Amino acid sequence: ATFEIVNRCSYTVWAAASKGDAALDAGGRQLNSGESWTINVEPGTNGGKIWARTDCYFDDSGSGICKTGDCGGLLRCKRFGRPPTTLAEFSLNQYGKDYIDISNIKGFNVPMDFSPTTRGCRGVRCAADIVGQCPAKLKAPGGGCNDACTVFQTSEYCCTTGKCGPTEYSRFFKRLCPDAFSYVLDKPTTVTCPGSSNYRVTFCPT
Repeated sequence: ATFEIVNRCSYTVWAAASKGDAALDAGGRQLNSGESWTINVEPGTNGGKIWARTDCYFDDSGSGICKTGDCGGLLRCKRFGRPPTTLAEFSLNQYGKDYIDISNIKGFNVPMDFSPTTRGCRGVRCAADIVGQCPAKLKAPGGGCNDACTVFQTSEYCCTTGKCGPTEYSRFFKRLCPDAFSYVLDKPTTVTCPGSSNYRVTFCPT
């Protein structure tokens, strides 16, 4: 499947794509304002994520630091990024279907649209100003709005026992972005697309 990743933000982002134990494609790249990066993702990929990282510094070996979404100090991510990170999540070719969603379970850093570029399903978006509205205790100094699990490390926020409910903090994410997952057991906002669809992830879509 092909994913086009577009930075419509006014600032540079460093896109990342990983399935947790491996890069997808090159695994990350700098995207200046307006730049588009097309990647290929192996059919059958399960548990892929795309995200943006902000305020990164990398040397010539691709080693450095980002203020949001840092994946162990690498330009080319192999692992998932440190919250807060708005996440585009997908599982491809799962019994003939693709499943996509946007999640705020690991917080929010950059607004995002995640849309098929082929026919037969609709996209999802979280484009509200979550950072500006972020509750004080969730605000990350680096930029971004952390989820409550990351900040407080309770069973309730992290849904560790597999039983948990919505919280004041999850409801904030949900009020601003109803189409994104706000906590682990949120009612699914997963969209089902045809197997082998193609997609575009747009940072700062509006």
